[PDB]
Amino acid sequence: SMENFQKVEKIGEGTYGVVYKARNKLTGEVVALKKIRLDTETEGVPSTAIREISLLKELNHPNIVKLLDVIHTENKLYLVFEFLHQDLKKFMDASALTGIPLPLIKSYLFQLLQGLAFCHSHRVLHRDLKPQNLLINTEGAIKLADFGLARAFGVPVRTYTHEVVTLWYRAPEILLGCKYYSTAVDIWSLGCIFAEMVTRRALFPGDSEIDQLFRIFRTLGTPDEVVWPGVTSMPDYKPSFPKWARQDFSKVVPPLDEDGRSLLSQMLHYDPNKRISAKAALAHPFFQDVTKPVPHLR
Amino acid sequence: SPLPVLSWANREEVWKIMLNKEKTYLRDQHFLEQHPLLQPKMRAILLDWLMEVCEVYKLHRETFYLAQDFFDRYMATQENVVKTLLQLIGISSLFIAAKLEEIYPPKLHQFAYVTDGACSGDEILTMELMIMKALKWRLSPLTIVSWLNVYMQVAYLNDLHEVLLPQYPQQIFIQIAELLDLCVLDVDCLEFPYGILAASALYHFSSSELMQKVSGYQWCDIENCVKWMVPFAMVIRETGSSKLKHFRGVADEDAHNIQTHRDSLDLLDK
Repeated sequence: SMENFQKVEKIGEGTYGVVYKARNKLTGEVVALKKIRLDTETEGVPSTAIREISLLKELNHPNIVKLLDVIHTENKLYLVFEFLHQDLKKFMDASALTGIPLPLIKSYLFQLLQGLAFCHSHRVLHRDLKPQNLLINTEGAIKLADFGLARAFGVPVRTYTHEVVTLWYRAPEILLGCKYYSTAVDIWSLGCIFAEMVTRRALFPGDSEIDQLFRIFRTLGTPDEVVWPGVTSMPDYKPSFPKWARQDFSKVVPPLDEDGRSLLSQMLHYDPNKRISAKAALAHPFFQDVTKPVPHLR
Repeated sequence: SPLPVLSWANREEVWKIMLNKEKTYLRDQHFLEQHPLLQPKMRAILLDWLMEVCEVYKLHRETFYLAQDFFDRYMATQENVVKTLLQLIGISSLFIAAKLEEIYPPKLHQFAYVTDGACSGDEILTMELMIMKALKWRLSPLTIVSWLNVYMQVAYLNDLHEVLLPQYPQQIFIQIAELLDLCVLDVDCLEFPYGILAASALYHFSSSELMQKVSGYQWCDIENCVKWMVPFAMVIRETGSSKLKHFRGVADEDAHNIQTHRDSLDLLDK
């Protein structure tokens, strides 16, 4: 329970409560607490908290923020998590004049893809990957955080919540109103994040759904039935969209080599059926000076 | 290894985690021994009523099966429950499940309302917390019907090997689900792994070769279950199967996922 923690600092707030940095009195251990005030809630334990708790109870991985405990202490529900230093947004902003060194960018992407490969193999869509939900420590680790918008997916999927992912990081199959979306949506967000680490500028910083789509179209070229079977039959496709040609990645992401460009290009494939998986991304040559394949059994 | 090569992960890995989650989610066929004042037909009456509320609210089969599972697992952690506490524990398992599973679940006052006065919002609130803490917040099982979902997808797999895009006949799925809904009403189903129940039901509507190809179980994995299922299959076969329904406000491509209710209690006597 709650006696032995003390709140050091308020570090966040959302619809369903407040986040604190907290410290254990003579253990020295620091944690993040999400505090839900149940007396304030009209449907109890918000659906987002039930999902965040249940999902993270079964997702233990070095690159996934650990849920350490859940404490019910009357009128209140506390989720206790490992505390991490900061936020990839804040780290990117602090590094914006200097650049994040390429080897660190590569390390961070590799670790993000390991944590995401893990979610996806356990049938969990994150659905809110953006730099502020990627937490870093002082030892070079990075981790997926804030599973408040995640959900278990079935095989096959069915229609899920449409209002998903922060705009800048939102995949075109969501923006074009597809009946179904899958794991491909999280890879899209990471491909946006990768380029953002490289350029120190958000790749597609839209201010509305249609501006977002047009930003994507102008960079990657307006999709058609050849690159993306079915686009023209999607609920929010319009024949009137302008027909932009794909921009060469040499100009989109100048610091990147051929491997980096190839990876990034596979992460931003229009067609969710062709967009690279987190697992296949790990085997990409970009990560040769990082990793090796495990022996293949037939 | 019923799964195809996956576009999102390692099929060996995915299937193994699926198999292994099935082994952290413990079920107990004799759990009502802990509740001497209860009888198996109370459990079936309770579960049957939940199926009917699900249909009234057009909740998904996955939400009924979550609620069924939370209920059975909760009761195994508990010791002396009385008939009159059942409706609270059941509608509260349903409330958790609907918040987890639905885009727009019924509101708490709607779950109070459907008990016709017997449970208040405040009581459902108290009870969901008791249920979740007692389950140690393990609220992500692979239910009976999710396995049927998996199996049907593989059954109808193309040479374009995408398993995640729904691509099977709505009307046949409904017919196997209706057998499983009968079989969950009998508490001895809990002796067979959820994936076996779903395999055995599909077998009864098809064959051993289909069953085997879509759920990698050999026939001997299934044989015991198949034998137990026999009476239930026959009663269903005798009566004939239901027609796929339309539901107001629900997309037709989602219609087979809506939980339905028939007189399964009558059918359970035979």
